[PDB]
Amino acid sequence: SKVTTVVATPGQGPDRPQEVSYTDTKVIGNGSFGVVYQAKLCDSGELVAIKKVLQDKRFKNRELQIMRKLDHCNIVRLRYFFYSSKKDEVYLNLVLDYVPETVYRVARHYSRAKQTLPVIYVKLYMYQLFRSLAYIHSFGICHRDIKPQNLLLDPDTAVLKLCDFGSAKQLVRGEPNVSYICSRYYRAPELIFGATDYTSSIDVWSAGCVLAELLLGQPIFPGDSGVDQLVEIIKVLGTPTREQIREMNPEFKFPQIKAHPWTKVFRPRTPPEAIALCSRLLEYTPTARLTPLEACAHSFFDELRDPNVKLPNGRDTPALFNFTTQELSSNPPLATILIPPHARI
Amino acid sequence: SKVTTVVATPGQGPDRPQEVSYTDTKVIGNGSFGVVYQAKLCDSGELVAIKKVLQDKRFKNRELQIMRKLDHCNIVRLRYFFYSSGEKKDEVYLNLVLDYVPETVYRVARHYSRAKQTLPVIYVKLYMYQLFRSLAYIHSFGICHRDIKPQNLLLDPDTAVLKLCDFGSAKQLVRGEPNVSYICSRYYRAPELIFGATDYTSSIDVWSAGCVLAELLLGQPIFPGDSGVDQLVEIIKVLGTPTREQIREMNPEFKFPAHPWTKVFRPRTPPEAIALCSRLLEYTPTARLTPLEACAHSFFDELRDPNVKLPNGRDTPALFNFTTQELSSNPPLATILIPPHARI
Ligand SMILES: COc1ccc(CNC(=O)Nc2ncc([N+](=O)[O-])s2)cc1
Ligand SMILES: COc1ccc(CNC(=O)Nc2ncc([N+](=O)[O-])s2)cc1
Repeated sequence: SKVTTVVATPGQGPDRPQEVSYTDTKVIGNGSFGVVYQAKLCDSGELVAIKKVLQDKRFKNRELQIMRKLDHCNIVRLRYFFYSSKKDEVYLNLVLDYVPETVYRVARHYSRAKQTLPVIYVKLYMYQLFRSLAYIHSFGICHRDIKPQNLLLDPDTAVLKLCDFGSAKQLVRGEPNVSYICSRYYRAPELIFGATDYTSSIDVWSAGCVLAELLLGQPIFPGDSGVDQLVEIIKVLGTPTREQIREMNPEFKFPQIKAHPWTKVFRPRTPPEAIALCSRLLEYTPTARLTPLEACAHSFFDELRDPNVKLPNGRDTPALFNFTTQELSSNPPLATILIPPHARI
Repeated sequence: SKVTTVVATPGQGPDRPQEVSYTDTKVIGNGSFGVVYQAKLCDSGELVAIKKVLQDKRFKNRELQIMRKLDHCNIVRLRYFFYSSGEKKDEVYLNLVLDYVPETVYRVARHYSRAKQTLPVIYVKLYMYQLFRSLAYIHSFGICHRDIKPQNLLLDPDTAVLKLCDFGSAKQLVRGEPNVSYICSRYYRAPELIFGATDYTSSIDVWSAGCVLAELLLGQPIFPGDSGVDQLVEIIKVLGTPTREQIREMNPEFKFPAHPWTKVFRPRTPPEAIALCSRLLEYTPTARLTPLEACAHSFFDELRDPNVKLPNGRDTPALFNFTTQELSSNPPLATILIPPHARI
């Protein structure tokens, strides 16, 4: 069909634009900040995603600037970017790697089939999500919108890639940040309470909500309003001590409810390690939550470090131990756990 | 079948306990706060709703205290209230016996939406008008509902009567006193709440009502979004970017990267309906119409017509028996609100 040719700038390396042609354009999803398309590169035949957002000439696009700096196996790669044109309006086009599925779509499949995602996949997906967070957090960048829809999945290789950096921002201690980011169901308590001094740990809470959801087969803290969502949290974590509330946001009345034993939250067959990890991610006190790197090192992921592990389709697991110094910067000693004896010999 | 008899306190008037018996109990809908049941009064066979919530031993229920003060045709009435148990040896439960209403705007609107149809404008007028009366009334006492949404608007299919319910988030707003900004359900939250304001006023209810009006006219929520950011984008598309001063009026803070109003609704949408929406959904809280002013809007002129009738041929509900209390915010408006024929 129609062949579109543009002069695009490579995502990484020096700003040296090159002519790029693509075709077979289709809509993948319509988001508030723009539309995402699927296209095929005439050159290689590779499929790519093109995120198109309205861009005003007076100020640089933050998502673009953040993506040009990222380079990690568990984060969607920015291949190129370019501008296009009703008319007086200019659009920034982000050419990203295209990934077939999302955790949202896959989980929905199981949910509908009255089944739950096999735990091996929960381990694979969550471990990789934590690696992506360890990486961006090492640069002080907080995603701020971790949710199933932003977790891309390749069904064949079991590779997970974090996407949509439209809400991402470098968090600088002392500088206020809007509390209205992050999607409902996945918002950390401090955000619901209106904190503007939150840290990257809000990504860890969101991650914990995703893990819980994959184990449960449905969101763990649903609610149409903040109040409702907080009630669901309280029912599991128990009523927050005024100390913990202080930890979240430096004035409401909540029902005094005693913590619900995490073991009774999930079905009987739920692995003990999964429940334990959840409880260490979903904590009221932000600073008490595990860091992404610490989560990766958790016992729940031990099976991934077993030399004989294989994917259900018979293929070998994706790369899981190619850690860089940057990625391990928050706690280098964890390398002795994260990189097993058999890895990268 | 099973008959339950309890001794309850009247919702209003002297505290003369009354023996109440009901049967055929069934869940109407659960909810973070408390479960709501449907039950039938033994003698009269009349149906009622029973809202059961855990009784907090330290303080008295705020919903109860507020409900005991209300008496209005467009607000569900608290007939009685009593205590008991229901789940586990200790915890006490507060039971609010309320008037039962057949439908909700949520349920009715969904039926039309599924059939790709929209509620006839005459009903939109009647429902929204009664909603605004209920707000004028509670606001006259300084009480803000804080959770106006289709699910909390009860409807009687036959009489076209609308009643506001669920005062679980309602609160007396006092100038100078902070209030949590995490109340109100997604889609219906005023911009100032999204921005985290804690000094908001009863006008957040007007914004929510505006969202319901727009939704009934459109066939779907007007400002959808899974995050506050997304919601703000939808709002910006319609209202345009907020001036830095408008931002100041909303929340005494970052950035944002095109639908007028006459391009939002279907072709034959009444002009007055669009005008009303634009005056309810304003960034500057103080710029929004008050509930009483909304009732007086031209969109509701047809309701003041002497010959107006419901589609089923019945007369409309009583729409002009305003009390001094209801008009207190602006007595002079009664010259518009009360039609000539109503003064005969
Ligand atoms: C039928 O259209 C589709 C096709 C694929 C999907 C799920 N697959 C995807 O969303 N893949 C994506 N890759 C990269 C993205 N990005 O924005 O950076 S989105 C959903 C709908
Ligand atoms: C099938 O059970 C039902 C029956 C009716 C409905 C809709 N009708 C209602 O909810 N009516 C209500 N009346 C009073 C209420 N209150 O809380 O004060 S809720 C929903 C479910």
